Parts: sequence; structure tokens; C-alpha cells
Amino acid sequence: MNDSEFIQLADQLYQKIEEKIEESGADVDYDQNGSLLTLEFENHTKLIINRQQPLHQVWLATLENGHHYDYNNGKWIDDRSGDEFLTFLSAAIFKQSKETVDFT
Ligand SMILES: [Eu+3]
Ligand SMILES: [Eu+3]
Ligand SMILES: [Eu+3]
Ligand SMILES: [Eu+3]
Repeated sequence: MNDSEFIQLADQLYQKIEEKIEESGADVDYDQNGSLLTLEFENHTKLIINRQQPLHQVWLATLENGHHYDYNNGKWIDDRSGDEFLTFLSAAIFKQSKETVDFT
């Protein structure tokens, strides 16, 4: 994967997260600031998603831990756990808002 393609895939990922938040009607605020996509919940907690172009990775920061994802198999995959990014994100959103956003 080159830089231009990573950009395409990551842009699609960010729009999908934003779109699915819209489909869901969930009370999750989103703001993209450059490479960052910040999700804020009504309890003032946050999930921060960051693009790292030179590594062709997407990074997620939860309240406890950081996670780094590769595009594998048409999906974004955690490089330690093998967990898929969007399944994991749905669960994190749920833990912090108890609202439900499906990205599948
Ligand atoms: Eu190529
Ligand atoms: Eu709206
Ligand atoms: Eu609000
Ligand atoms: Eu903005």
C-alpha cells in the first residue's frame, strides 16, 4: 500500500464511522481535526482515532490502552489481538455511553 491509497482507505473509514454514528442516532459527538477523529460522549470521556500515514496504520486510544491497526482482509485489524477495529469500536462506545452503534 502507498500513501495515496492509505489516504483513500482511511478517509473511507472516517466517513463510515461518522455516517454510522448518524444512522444510529446515538449521542456521540464527532470532530475530525486533521489526522484525528475525536469521539466525545455525554459523560465527557473520549475515544481518539489517529491516522499514521508512514506506517499505514490507524491508532485508537481508549481510556485504558492504545491499539494499532493494519488493513488486512478488507478490514482494519489489531496487530496484537487480531481484533477488528469496528467491532472493537462498537463495544468501546457501548461501554462509555451504553448506546449502540453498529459499523457492520
Ligand atoms: Eu499500489
Ligand atoms: Eu447528527
Ligand atoms: Eu453534544
Ligand atoms: Eu473540524
